[PDB]
Amino acid sequence: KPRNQQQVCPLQNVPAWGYSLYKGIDMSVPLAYDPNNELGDLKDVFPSAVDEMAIGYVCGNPAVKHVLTWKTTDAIQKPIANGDDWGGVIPVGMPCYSKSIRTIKISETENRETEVIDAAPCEYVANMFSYWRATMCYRITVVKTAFHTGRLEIFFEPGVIPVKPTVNNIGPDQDQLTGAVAPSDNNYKYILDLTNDTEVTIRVPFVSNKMFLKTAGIYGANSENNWNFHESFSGFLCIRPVTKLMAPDTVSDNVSIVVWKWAEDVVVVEPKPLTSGPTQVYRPPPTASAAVEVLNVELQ
Amino acid sequence: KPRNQQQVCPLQNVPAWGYSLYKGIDMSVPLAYDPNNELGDLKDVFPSAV
Amino acid sequence: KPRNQQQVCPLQNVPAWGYSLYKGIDMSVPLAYDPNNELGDLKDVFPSAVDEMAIGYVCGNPAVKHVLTWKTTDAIQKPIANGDDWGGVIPVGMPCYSKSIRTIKISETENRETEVIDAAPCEYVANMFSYWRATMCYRITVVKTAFHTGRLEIFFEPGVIPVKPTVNNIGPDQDQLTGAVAPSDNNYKYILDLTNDTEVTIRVPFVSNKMFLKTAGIYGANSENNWNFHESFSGFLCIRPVTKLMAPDTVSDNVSIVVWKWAEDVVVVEPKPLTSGPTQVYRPPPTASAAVEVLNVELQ
Amino acid sequence: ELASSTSENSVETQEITTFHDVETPNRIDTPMAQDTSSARNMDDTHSII
Amino acid sequence: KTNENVISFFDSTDAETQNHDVLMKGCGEFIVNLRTLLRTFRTITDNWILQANTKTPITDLTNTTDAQGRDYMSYLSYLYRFYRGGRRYKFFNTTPLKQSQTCYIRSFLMPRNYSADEINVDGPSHITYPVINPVHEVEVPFYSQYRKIPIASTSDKGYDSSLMYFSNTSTTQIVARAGNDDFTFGWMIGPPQLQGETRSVVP
Amino acid sequence: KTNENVISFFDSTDAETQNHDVLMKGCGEFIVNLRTLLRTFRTITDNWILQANTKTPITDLTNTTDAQGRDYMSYLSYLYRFYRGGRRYKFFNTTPLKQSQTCYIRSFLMPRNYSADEINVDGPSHITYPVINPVHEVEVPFYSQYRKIPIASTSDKGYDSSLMYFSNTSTTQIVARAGNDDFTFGWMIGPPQLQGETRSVVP
Repeated sequence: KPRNQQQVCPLQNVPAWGYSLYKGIDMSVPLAYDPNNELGDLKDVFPSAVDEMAIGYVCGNPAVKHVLTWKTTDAIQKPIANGDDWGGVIPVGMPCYSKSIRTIKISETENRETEVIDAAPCEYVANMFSYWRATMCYRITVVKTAFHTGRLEIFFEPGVIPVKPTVNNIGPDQDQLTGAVAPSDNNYKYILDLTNDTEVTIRVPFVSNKMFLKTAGIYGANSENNWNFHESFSGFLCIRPVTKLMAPDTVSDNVSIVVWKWAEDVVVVEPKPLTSGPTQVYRPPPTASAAVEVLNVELQ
Repeated sequence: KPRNQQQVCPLQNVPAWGYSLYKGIDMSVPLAYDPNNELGDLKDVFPSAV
Repeated sequence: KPRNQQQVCPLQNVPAWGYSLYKGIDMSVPLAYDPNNELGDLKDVFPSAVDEMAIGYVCGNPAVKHVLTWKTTDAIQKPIANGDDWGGVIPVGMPCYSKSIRTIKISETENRETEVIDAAPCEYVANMFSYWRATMCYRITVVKTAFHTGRLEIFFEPGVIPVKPTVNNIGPDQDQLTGAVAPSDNNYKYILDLTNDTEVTIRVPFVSNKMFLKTAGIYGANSENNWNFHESFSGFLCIRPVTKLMAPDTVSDNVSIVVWKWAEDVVVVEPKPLTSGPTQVYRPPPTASAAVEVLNVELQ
Repeated sequence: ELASSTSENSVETQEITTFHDVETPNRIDTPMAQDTSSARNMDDTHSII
Repeated sequence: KTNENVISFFDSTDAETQNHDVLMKGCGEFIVNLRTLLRTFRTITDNWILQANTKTPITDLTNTTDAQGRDYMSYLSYLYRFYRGGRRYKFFNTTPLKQSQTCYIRSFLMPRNYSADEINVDGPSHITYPVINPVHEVEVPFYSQYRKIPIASTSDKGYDSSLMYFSNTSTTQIVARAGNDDFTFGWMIGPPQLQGETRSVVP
Repeated sequence: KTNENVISFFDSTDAETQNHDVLMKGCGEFIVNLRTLLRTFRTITDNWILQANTKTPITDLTNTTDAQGRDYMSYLSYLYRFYRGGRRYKFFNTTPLKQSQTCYIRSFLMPRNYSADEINVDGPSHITYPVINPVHEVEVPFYSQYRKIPIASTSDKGYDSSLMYFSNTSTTQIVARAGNDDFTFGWMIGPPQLQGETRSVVP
């Protein structure tokens, strides 16, 4: 009966406004019966008694990064060198540092190089964001017998990491990390004696004269591109024998050193990878000759 | 996180609805700084007391 | 289950309604994670303990405008003349008044003139608005020794400023400001004696038979266009020696007079420059021959 | 945010004995950031001599 | 033999306090639960070509993007074994419309891993017109015979719900997905290997 | 020698009172903080030409307009040394649309001073259709490794966030920007020289 008394409201046709957010109200039409369709609690759905998606716990999942070999031959004040990948010099960053290059044949005039990174649970998550910040924890184990005697040293050194860039990779400069050129007298350290202890968990708080650190890691790191690598760790842990490894001929002249990795008090920043390419999981081809799928950043 | 619970509202594209009226709310965009820009009383502006 | 009971609401497609305002609700989609993403306080972010963007403080930043030379030769009742730029006759306006013309060569048939204004912090801000209003403060300093003796006079005169327009600039008409033709007996003044005082801060409240004053200043001011210049100051301060400067041969026959500028109780009006051209910062070219960029007012 | 500078005058004599040394002039004219803030991270040990 | 200890370098300080302080100056938000990423929409394909009058179950696209690991739903799925809850999809039309046509979008239910030819076109349905609404947002309730469902097991077909797509004209749109406010993964496992840059070279 | 005094001409009267009285008869508003100008949007370019399918980081445009001093963000930046907080942009389409096309706008994140070729097209994203929404408003959160960032220092790249632009068709729009409700400058310095009219002459 009466006429309008309401004012003219301003508009804008912006469907899916801020659909990239985690909170808010979604406009998707539920193909159901009840407008308030909703499932109950996760109780009885999963066996886990702890939220299985909380960043803190995911990153808390331990994982082995190195399995070095300490020979009675190795000299003291020299980070265990050895292949595997790194070790004596652990990047101590949250992102991943180790990587292998899979080179396949395409013709007698070219090859296809694809980076394969063996990231741990924490390194796997740090790849979804741009910057990070947390306290890195590492549990160093020395698999051996009560007959082996030694004293391994583990010291931390903040700043750049002495490396020797490659045309397609980046490795440590062991030559620049000897007890002579790299005295660990003033560096925070710990000396694990094999006869008394067999393990030690070292927690390294966040320290990088920077609020956050990049998560680039070793991704696309080489001679020409190795800057993002440095700006993504803040330091490195060095494992140099203080006393040469002792071991009778009745046992083995070697001792495996297992090292686990995980983070605590973690805080990530931007919801987007810092890599130059979309997040992609490497899928081992049927044959060592089969080619892999490469994702681009082109849009139609 | 939750989905929409609001109904579909009817519309009509009628800009300047009843612009010939003296009372109501004008939709003109004020080319100013403060959204509530407004002058004071006519006191001191004019000599008339009425 | 039930049918609609809501009325038809009037509409208008007006995206970014009043985007030129400072207050309100922005419709920009935040490319983030949390819909309520927001940073904390400026504490620890900056060293300053005072809001570093409050107009009152920005304009309160002192700045030297003149550095006149007072010779024992100069005659009394004559505003120190001298180059520099102005001085004996300070426009006492908030906007800028001084300016230099950079003339470059383009060909033997034309030259390119570009106005360069050395605005102070307060004059720099007054350029963002159309009209202004405030109390101009000036601290006159007479660099000298305890051996120099004198008595400088500083009087204010409201109204137009005796000038001699140029084909491309505007200067003072010193001839029209001598103690004979310009008696400062009834003008508010102060007589600084060099033997007793060495400084004096003169505060000139806003007085211009106008609520606000233009901020045009000296911008594009010349023979044909000098009206906006007058309607943008309200007066001028004159510095004429009351007693000829005295100074033994054991010292210098000259004395530098430093003058600082800044405003207080400032109130600007319209959020747009009053100039005929977009606000542009002069950028000193590599060479005295290189050309500068000129911004127009044309739209596509 | 104003008075981004200082000026003349001062007192008679002075000390300001910063550790060793002294110096004696007529007090001093000097700025400081209006009430400066830490603005940075110093909570990871400090160490000493 | 045995023992074992723990040591923390430097002088402690609430690592939490510091963190929170940093996010208050360089972030503004605090991501804590990964499930929140199952709520945020992310593109899985910047172009999904389809023909006219072709009932296409998203599974044809899903099976591919679920293994790529581009979006969060796929990337995070590699850290768990089970999943549970509905899913949401948004189709942003990029197909040029002809006035001589009246393009409309239709999405129905269906059972998971079913061929369009072995199901009906009835039940709940949504429809939009790209000419006035380029975005076709829809959600797929969790209608399952089990409380949880492991990714790709046995020949368990038609155990839960799938999404079927349709259009009167040949289309091409950008698809983005995310789970509903009940979607979540379960039974955390070990992470697989990440991939890096590829450029090819001579020797 | 020394001393110094102060003097105020005329007969005082609350300069504030008078001012407020004037703004109540000739203004209506009272501008006090300059940061408020970092909230108001202002055009930096009345035309920004771009090609189709070309990821163009606003920095290519930003680097130019930041030195011009046309808008408030640029003009005011010359009075400070540091800046801190997110930024907002609005793109008003002026490109003629062809029904034979479906023009859409896409803007992503990226690190500051990064080449479109060294970053991915994932993470948060916004999209609009000029055919129904000519204005593409977006905000760039402050994701930085530092609490503050000085304008153009060293080779600090990818330390904070940048904005990446994209469009399926060649576009041309009017760009306007402003900081978010957290943007602000710091460490006031000395002002540079202003510029005047230029006309050229004969002698």
